[PDB]
Amino acid sequence: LIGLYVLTSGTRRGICANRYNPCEPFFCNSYDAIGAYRQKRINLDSPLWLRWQLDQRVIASKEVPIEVHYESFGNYHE
Amino acid sequence: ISHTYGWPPLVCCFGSAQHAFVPSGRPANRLLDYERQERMKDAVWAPEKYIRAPGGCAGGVAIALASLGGKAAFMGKLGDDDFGQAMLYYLNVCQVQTRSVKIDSKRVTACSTMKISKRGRLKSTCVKPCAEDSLSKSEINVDVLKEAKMFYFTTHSLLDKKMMSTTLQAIKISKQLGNVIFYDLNLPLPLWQSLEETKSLIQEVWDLADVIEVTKQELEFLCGIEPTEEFDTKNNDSSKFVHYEPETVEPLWHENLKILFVTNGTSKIHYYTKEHNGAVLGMEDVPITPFTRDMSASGDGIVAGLIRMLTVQPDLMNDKGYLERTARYAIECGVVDQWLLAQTRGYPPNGIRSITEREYRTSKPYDEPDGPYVMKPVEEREYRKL
Amino acid sequence: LVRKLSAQELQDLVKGERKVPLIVDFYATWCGPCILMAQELEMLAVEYESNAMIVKVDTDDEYEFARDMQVRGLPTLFFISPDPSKDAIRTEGLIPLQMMRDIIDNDM
Amino acid sequence: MTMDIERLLLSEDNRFEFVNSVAAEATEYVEKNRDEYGGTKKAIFHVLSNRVNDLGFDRPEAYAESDPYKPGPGYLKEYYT
Amino acid sequence: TLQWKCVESRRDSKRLYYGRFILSPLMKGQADTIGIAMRRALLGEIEGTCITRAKFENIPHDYSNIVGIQESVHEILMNLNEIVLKSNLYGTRNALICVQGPGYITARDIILPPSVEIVDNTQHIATLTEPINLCIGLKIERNRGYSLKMSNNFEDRSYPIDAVFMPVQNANHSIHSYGNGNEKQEILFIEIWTNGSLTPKEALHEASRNLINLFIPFLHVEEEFQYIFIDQLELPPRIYNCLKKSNIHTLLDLLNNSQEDLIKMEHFHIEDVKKLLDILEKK
Amino acid sequence: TRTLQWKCVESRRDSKRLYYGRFILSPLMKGQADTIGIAMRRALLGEIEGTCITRAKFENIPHDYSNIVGIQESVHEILMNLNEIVLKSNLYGTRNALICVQGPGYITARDIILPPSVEIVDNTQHIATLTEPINLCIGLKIERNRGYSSYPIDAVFMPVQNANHSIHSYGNGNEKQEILFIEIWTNGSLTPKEALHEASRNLINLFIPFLHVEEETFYLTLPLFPFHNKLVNLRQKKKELAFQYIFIDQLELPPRIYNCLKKSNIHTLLDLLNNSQEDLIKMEHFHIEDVKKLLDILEKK
Repeated sequence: LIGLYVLTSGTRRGICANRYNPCEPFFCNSYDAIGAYRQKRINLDSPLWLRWQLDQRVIASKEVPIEVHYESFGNYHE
Repeated sequence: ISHTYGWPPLVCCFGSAQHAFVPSGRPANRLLDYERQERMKDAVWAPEKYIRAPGGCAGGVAIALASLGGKAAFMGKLGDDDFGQAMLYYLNVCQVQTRSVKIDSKRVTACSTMKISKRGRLKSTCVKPCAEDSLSKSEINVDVLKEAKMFYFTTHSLLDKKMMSTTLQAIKISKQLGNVIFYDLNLPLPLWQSLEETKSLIQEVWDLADVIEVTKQELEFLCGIEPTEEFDTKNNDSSKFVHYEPETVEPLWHENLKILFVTNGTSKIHYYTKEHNGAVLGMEDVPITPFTRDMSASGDGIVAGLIRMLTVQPDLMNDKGYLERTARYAIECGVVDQWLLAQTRGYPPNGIRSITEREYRTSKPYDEPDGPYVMKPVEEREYRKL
Repeated sequence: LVRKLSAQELQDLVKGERKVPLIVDFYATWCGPCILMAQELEMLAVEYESNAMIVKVDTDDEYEFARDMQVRGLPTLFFISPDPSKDAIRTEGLIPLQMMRDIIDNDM
Repeated sequence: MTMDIERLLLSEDNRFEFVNSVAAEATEYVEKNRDEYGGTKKAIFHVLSNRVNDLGFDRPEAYAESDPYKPGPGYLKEYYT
Repeated sequence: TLQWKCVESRRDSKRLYYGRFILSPLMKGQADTIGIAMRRALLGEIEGTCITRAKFENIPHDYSNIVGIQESVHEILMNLNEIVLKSNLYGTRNALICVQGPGYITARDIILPPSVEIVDNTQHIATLTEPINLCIGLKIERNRGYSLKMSNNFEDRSYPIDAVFMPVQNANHSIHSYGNGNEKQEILFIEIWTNGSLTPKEALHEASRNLINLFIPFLHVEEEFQYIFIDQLELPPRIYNCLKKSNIHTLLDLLNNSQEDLIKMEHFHIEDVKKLLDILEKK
Repeated sequence: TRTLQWKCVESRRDSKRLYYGRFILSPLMKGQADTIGIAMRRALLGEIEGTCITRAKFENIPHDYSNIVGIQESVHEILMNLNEIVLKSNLYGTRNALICVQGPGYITARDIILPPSVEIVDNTQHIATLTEPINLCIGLKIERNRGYSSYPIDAVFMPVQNANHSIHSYGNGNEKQEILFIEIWTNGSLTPKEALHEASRNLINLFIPFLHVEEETFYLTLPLFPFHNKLVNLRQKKKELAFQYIFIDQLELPPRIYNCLKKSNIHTLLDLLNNSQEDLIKMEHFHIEDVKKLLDILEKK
């Protein structure tokens, strides 16, 4: 149970992640991210972005976007 | 059909496919830790006199190159007898391309009919050459030469006058199809006398070569440098491994020569270009047995390493960094090939008898009842007083 | 037994006459395959006890005679017939025993 | 075989009658061919693999498999606990 | 005798090769050491070839999307990150994509430097709707897995691509032990997964050679007063008071300080050094 | 001269049976130091062989827990003293040695009569104390082995007592180079420098088997000869050679066809036969127009 807890305790957040108020790697698939971890390029709890090619099945707080960046050509980032 | 040509580029090795055949052997110095040798003398075999062979035949270089992940084709002729078919089988299993191998039903592999004179001093004057001396110009596989990006050959193919003309024809055709010409000297035993004969014999092929590899002993012989360093002395003094200045090898230079490689075994490899020159230190403390003592496996491994590097980056033939890397890669290939051959062949104890190195390093029990290391009866004891 | 000979001993042995084929094994001490060839030749010498004679010449000692015999490398065997009209056979490299038996019977 | 047993039990109304029927079929195998069972081929394993094959699926006979890398006779594979 | 063999091989796709290998017979404890070393060599010591930088020519206005291209700039970079290559190149070379207009841009459309080859020709790059010309310059490198940062050249609007150099996707080893009485014997299995830029058998060979090259260099050769204290010595007050200033009490500490060190401390003169040596010679 | 160098930076002799050495290797690429360090550590602690006394034979002793008149120590204490004696040898095999002494006095390791292949490391190592002019004859057996194991003596063959390594950054990230240090402690049967060289050689011999040809590559010292003997056997009882030993190189195929078959790893005649006609079309550049000309060559063969 301790091994799973340590494994899934994610990244440090907020004032525990940055000394100062701020006023990460992108991986194409999960195997590239795990391979970078094996080569000691990232740590077990270092945050990363994962390209997701399935449906949106991530358990998360039911919240609206923090920010929407809306380009005048029609693309928007939530 | 150049759209069907793959990577790495094909290399055509031209000449003879012999079995454990050595052209020559010269006294040599190798880098060695002599403190270790004294400590391990009772367990590590060493020759009384260190004599190194330049390498083997064109067939062995093809086999060594195929072992490095290269693409090698062997161009030659074998007889249709059982020995010729066994050698063809050995080349195919080693993944050497043998579509450039001509099988001769009329000639015999590894056998020549000589006419020995019984009048004055003994002479031989070959009459009917062996199968691997009878490749004709009509039998050259031009398709292989079209695909191949490098053409490799050695002096053994210049010894027979009929074989020499075929080698010259193959070289000239390969130059036309834009192949790099790699000339590996490997000077055969008769040529080591009468330097003037050697120069006349190799002069034409020498000027057509883009890359040349010689041993340090061969370079000294062609340059008229009499060996002045010591041999078989327990030190690694730098006079045994001297990097000759470029002007010392300038008389051998010609207009189209790109690189000259000078080998001192896996101990040291020197390189010379028009602009650059240098040397790379190696390692020659490999396991050696009486069956592998001439170090010909290293020479084939070294040349195969040079060929492999030069063919995959052919535009880097003058980059000094790539040349240093190429020389170090050749040293490693020679070391591994020598190391493997000791394991395969083993030690002396087709009736051929060999033992492993574990058996070679196993001592006798010293349990002789008369001997001083066992428990005698109470009669003959001589209890040593303390 | 395989006997070591000089160039003058071999000249006296070739110019003379014999009733069995003569095998001359050019060798050197520094050559690994020549040691393996020595093992094959002593097995052959036992098979053909008196039916043949096997001799060896050190090419380092006799480089003049090795060259005049057109030895181009090592190992090298000469199979010399006792019939003067028959021609000798030069083999190069480590050849299997059956080839030597074939040479001795079929053409020597 | 664990998944196969669960597969067979999905077609059974009562798991206790399934156990009895398998044992009854296994008893018949041993009487029919006594010497073939008790070693590498176990009768109960034969019954289960036969019943999976009767559904149209394919399984090796009695789930029997052997190590192909055994270094000759006398050698036992040793288990790392 | 110790021998190796391939017991399983498979090619699921052009970018998925699997191989299983056996090495036997090994003495106790040898298989673990070989398996550990080979696995580490397979995962980071084998050089792979990857696209490391992309540069969109024609001044595409530095936006997040390009007119005529269905995919955004970032998605093109992600697609380029996934293209499997093999090569023998030394240093770095440039490749180029130059596509006329509508259709599918794939790895087939990359113009490659001499030694570089493409493994899966059908790998997708971009969907082009309008008949626009797209011109992307690429940077191709060959690096080790455990390797490092290539020194930045950051201008001309070349987007970096964080490539993970791993031609070997995965590697594992297991050990079987056998015995007949007192005679033990272990067998080593090695499993290798590659992305098609290399066969599993070829990866096994390169890992062994790279390991051997790491250990050859070790075989290289080269061309050819405690119980005597300052107080018991009849020293002048100035000398003694200065010696305690540096926490020196025993004569071992006095002899553990160089003549240069003795001068550096405050209020010690050259004549003072001589007097100490004169007394030292007297005992 | 060499770019990558190694050197002993410290070599110390703590006692006759405790040697210390520290070595440096630099500059290394990132990750290479970790690979070398763990492999070297495992080889040093687990792959280096030693030699020591494996058993002792006593002349007039009931059991190993008795006492002898004239010896201060007991029989069991003697065996422990024999177990701690450090020997060196490069050769294998069960050797025998002898202790044949007359008291009174101090029996040490220098009183052992050793066979010519074996040497003592520490003369002063204590075996027994004799307080009476008695006769003591003890036979010994000696072996060179790995790991650990008349009266048997529990031999621990390993000569490396401990090892350590550290990895340090060489400097600015030109190529993030690293520096490796290796520390070795031995029992004097070999120096730390010799242990470092033996571990390197042992490691190479563990990795080089993968560079031999795969098992069952050649038909079964000189791998060419068995296939030749097969041909001699085939010549008698005229039988001809099987298609698995015939390679496509010996068929007169056009070069475009040959390159396609080799690209698909079809090497022998039997490999080509097992391929159907649909599979060959699946290969690029090999089409239906090429089947008939290839079939005709095989038809003619």
